[PDB]
Amino acid sequence: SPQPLEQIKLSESQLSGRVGMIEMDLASGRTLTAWRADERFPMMSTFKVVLCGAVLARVDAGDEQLERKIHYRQQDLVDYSPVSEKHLADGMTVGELCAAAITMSDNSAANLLLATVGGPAGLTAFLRQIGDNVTRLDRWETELNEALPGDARDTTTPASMAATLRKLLTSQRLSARSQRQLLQWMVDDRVAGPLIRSVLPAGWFIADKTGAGERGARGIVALLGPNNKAERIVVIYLRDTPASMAERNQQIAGIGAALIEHWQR
Ligand SMILES: OC[C@H]1O[C@H](O[C@H]2[C@H](O)[C@@H](O)[C@H](OCCCCCCC3CCCCC3)O[C@@H]2CO)[C@H](O)[C@@H](O)[C@@H]1O
Ligand SMILES: *C(=O)C1=CNC(C(=O)O)=CS[C@H]1c1cc2n(n1)CSC2
Repeated sequence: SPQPLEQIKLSESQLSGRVGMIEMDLASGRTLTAWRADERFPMMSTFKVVLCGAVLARVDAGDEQLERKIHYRQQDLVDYSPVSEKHLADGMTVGELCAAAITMSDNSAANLLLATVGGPAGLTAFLRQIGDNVTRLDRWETELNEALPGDARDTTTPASMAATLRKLLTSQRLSARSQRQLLQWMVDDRVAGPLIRSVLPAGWFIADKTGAGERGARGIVALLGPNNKAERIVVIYLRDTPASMAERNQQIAGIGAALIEHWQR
């Protein structure tokens, strides 16, 4: 397998699209590998981790409770939304909504949560407050996935997303319990978690949130490490590629393989 940077370059050339990547030490924040780390990519569903960071902050401040039941209507369902659709009659707790948003990529759940944090503008304000002056959410579901070429709306950079995730998980911005909850939601991802585990060698920790969008947009924000420990934050985004979903997944996996085989740094 090529060196990580060489594999990232190869992936970009094969996808005929832009790849953005950062590998960051979780404990120290040190950048280990970076490719287009300051370039903008659509967040897609990956924004939902930051969203639930804002939710947990409100819980910590006493302005929210994970137990609080939110009741909604059929008109609030924006697409598929399998969990939200199932609990239409009885509602869902704020905690449940975050679980659905993060572990099952439920889009209606994300909108309901956005309505508790002051919408996209409220979430962007939260980001500015924690020192992220780059990441921005502008739209609700489902429009935030549009991924128009050169459109800055609903984008982050690999560097900013990695830094923000580290802040939310480790910095004491959130309480101990809230930090633990956000991590557990990522550990519990049902969309990609199990699949990734099925192809990871024994001993490799994974927690993640993935995203998909228009024009080949694809993304993953993850914690990864040997000896069953979350050693590193890895963020990979793809954009403006005509490639199949299958190849896009294969290329991201290929970058992961390169990281595993060249782990010591
Ligand atoms: O010497 C290291 C390892 O080399 C191989 O492991 C392979 C594995 O068989 C393959 O399935 C995977 O594909 C990579 C799949 C990664 C899954 C996605 C990872 C995500 C996580 C972080 C964000 C982006 C990538 O590569 C590794 C390394 O070559 C051997 O199979 C294994 O016995 C050995 O311990
Ligand atoms: C997040 O990246 C996404 C959320 N979930 C789903 C789904 O529940 O069907 C599919 S992948 C992706 C996404 C892309 C688009 N939407 N959701 C709604 S419109 C385009």
